[PDB]
Amino acid sequence: LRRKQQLGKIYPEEVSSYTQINPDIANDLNLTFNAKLLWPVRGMTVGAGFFAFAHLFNLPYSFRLGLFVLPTAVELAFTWGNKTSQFKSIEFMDYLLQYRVSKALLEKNAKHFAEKKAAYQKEINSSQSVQDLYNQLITLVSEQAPSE
Amino acid sequence: MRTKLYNAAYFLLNNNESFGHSFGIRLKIVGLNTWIVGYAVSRYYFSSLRVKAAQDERF
Ligand SMILES: CCCCCCCCCCCCCCCCCC(=O)OC[C@H](COP(=O)([O-])OCC(O)COP(=O)([O-])OC[C@@H](COC(=O)CCCCCCCCCCCCCCCCC)OC(=O)CCCCCCCCCCCCCCCCC)OC(=O)CCCCCCCCCCCCCCCCC
Ligand SMILES: COC1=C(OC)C(=O)C(C/C=C(\C)CC/C=C(\C)CC/C=C(\C)CC/C=C(\C)CC/C=C(\C)CC/C=C(\C)CC/C=C(\C)CCC=C(C)C)=C(C)C1=O
Ligand SMILES: CCCCCCCCCCCCCCCCCC(=O)OC[C@H](COP(=O)(O)OCCN)OC(=O)CCCCCCCCCCCCCCCCC
Repeated sequence: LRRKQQLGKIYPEEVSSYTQINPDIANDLNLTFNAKLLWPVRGMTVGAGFFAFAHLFNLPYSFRLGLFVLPTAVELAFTWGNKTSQFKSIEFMDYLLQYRVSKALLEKNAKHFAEKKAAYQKEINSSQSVQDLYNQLITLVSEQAPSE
Repeated sequence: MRTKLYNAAYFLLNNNESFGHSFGIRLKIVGLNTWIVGYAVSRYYFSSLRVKAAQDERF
């Protein structure tokens, strides 16, 4: 609750962004927050399959209604709860908060860096970050540069 | 073969004190156990619920 309050609201773009490290982020973020109503579609499909089986083999309707409920019950039991999804949601929300803070810093100083950015794009043809390039440069200096 | 049928006794017997006295005890015990099990299931169910989400939120 505390982390979600700080974030406020989550948009699908950020979820798809974090999909890189957790492909099941949507499947986990649905089981933590009351976003949308979840129907046990897999359970209902298995129930319909059992219904077709019973219809073929002429079972009483009580049996097929019970065999429709049962897979649905299993799906619901395996869906709800699942507090591990809450841990994964916490991790995603931490990532999202850091990303949003950095994005706000980007927007705040965008005008200040316009000129430097224009100068930089014309000299470096790489899109890699400045931090990574500078760490690589520091390692290159530490290795090849003569101590003298 | 036409299957035979019967008239369930409890549908046509005048209510008696013995039925009441015994089924009262049986229902007392049934209620106790059902209440305990249902309380356990209720705690489990409510704790299984998700956390409240924002307004008009996807994922
Ligand atoms: C025929 C049709 C009938 C239709 C009925 C429809 C009913 C719809 C119900 C909807 C849900 C209601 C939930 C109420 C929750 C109450 C607790 C609460 O507020 O918790 C907050 C709850 C968090 O819960 P929690 O704190 O974690 O734990 C709650 C626990 O209950 C633990 O909390 P606690 O520790 O405070 O517990 C208090 C303590 C209290 O216990 C006691 O001390 C017992 C005291 C009993 C006193 C009774 C006195 C009666 C007097 C009798 C006198 C007779 C005299 C006769 C005289 C004769 C002449 C001599 O324990 C209990 O309350 C016992 C509960 C266990 C029940 C056991 C039995 C279960 C099986 C039987 C069920 C009934 C079957 C009826 C069949 C009828 C057939 C005809 O969160 C909320 O804020 C939720 C609020 C509630 C809304 C939830 C909505 C969920 C929606 C889900 C989607 C599907 C909905 C479908 C709806 C369908 C409608 C048709
Ligand atoms: C013990 O041995 C025995 C047997 O076993 C071998 C038997 O089989 C039998 C015979 C067995 C049978 C006939 C079994 C077949 C018949 C059956 C099961 C029919 C009975 C069915 C049931 C008991 C289940 C249905 C009943 C319920 C779910 C109960 C529900 C009760 C509810 C909702 C409570 C209603 C009351 C209220 C809400 C109270 C309202 C008033 C107030 C709150 C007061 C106001 C309060 C304030 C604060 C202002 C006997 C007699 C026996 O003795
Ligand atoms: C006395 C003998 C019998 C005793 C039985 C005892 C059973 C014990 C069971 C133990 C396991 C308990 C598991 C509990 C899972 C509960 C899931 C559930 O429905 O939760 C409610 C959920 C919404 O909850 P949530 O997203 O958290 O939102 C509120 C947050 N504040 O709701 C939803 O998201 C709604 C969608 C999911 C539920 C779908 C249900 C489909 C049911 C299909 C029935 C088909 C058969 C119909 C038969 C009649 C036909 C005429």
